[PDB]
Amino acid sequence: NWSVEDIVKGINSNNLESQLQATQAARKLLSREKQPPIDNIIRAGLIPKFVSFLGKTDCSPIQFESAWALTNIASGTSEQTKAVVDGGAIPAFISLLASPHAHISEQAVWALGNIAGDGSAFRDLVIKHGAIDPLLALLAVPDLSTLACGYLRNLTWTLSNLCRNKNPAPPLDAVEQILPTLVRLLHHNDPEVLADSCWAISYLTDGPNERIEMVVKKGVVPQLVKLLGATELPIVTPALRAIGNIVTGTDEQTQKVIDAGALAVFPSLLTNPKTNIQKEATWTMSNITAGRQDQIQQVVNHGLVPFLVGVLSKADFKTQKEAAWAITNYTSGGTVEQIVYLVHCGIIEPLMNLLSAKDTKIIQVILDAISNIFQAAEKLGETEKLSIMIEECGGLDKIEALQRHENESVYKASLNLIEKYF
Amino acid sequence: QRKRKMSWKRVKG
Repeated sequence: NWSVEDIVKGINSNNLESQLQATQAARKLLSREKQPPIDNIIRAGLIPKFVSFLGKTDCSPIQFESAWALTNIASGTSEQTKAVVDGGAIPAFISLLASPHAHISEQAVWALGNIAGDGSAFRDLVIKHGAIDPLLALLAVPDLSTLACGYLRNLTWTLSNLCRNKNPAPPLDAVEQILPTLVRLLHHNDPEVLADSCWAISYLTDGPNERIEMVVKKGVVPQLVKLLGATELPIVTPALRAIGNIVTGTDEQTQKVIDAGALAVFPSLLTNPKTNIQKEATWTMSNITAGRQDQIQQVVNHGLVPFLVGVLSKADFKTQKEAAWAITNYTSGGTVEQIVYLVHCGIIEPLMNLLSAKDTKIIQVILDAISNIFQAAEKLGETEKLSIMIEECGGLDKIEALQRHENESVYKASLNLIEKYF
Repeated sequence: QRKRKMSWKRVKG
């Protein structure tokens, strides 16, 4: 590798071929794995020179080398990305999207993905410079399979970064412009394209219900459910995130997920060996049991109540916390018959065992659930049977001890339970 | 009942 001093000497030479050789040397330096000297290159003042080289249409090699060098600077910290933006790189890269050389257009796609991925402000600035139309034009072919794999993967990833980040979410008109192409990519047979398409959809459904509706109206829920069942963990993870986001919306949006058959995948998801999959599947279940009584009934019909008993009994604690929410939501909105069924499946003992958790929030959630189950027992006149159940498995000990607990909501609801049923 | 709502850069080697 060259030294930064020699790269500077070559780039300042006013000899195009000397500049090309030095820019290639900079590219190779910035491509090394262990601590590339990004800050040294920035401090040397080379970014504006690299940006000017992006416009040298007669010398496509120096366009490519400078695009690659700038890509790897913009891959770093926000301050390093800002240095690239401050050098004028955004409109220069957008102009390169139209290059007749595929490897150069691809490098501009990559660089814009790094810039837009930095945060909402740079994302929106890339959009304001007009990046979306030429990016989408590169995908305006009747069959995506005619494009090179790596080219298509890079385009999908950059589009996904234009969809990500919040405060603010991406402009509504930009999302509307991107979504039809994103839906095509979501049906494309390549695992990396599918993964990044799912991530993009997961970003667009992470927000207010109006944003969820824009996505659900494009008809993607059945494809998301298909990808929910994929064998590749990098696909299941964003597919599950998107499905989980969608069921945080309206009852009607939640129903599209149920109608598409998503619940049939959850015996596997709720026992998945990856902790984060179990956690986010249980989170998704908790928002489905926050739904209508007919939606709770679909959870019952799919045999998922025993699986909720399972995760409550034994899982990572964060998963158990989501399971507690699923139970409290279920008992808050369920019929008496649905709550009777939950007790019959064995919920009481794992519920009580979690009252030993040194976590104030899960205790409040569990005490709420117990209260909800007692209210169902009152309508059946069987609160005595439930009190014996709670005592037999060691639950009265822990409720009683929770009267002497610090947090106010805890001992309040705790004392209430004992006065009225014990 | 409560609904509960919830790299980005690549180096070219």
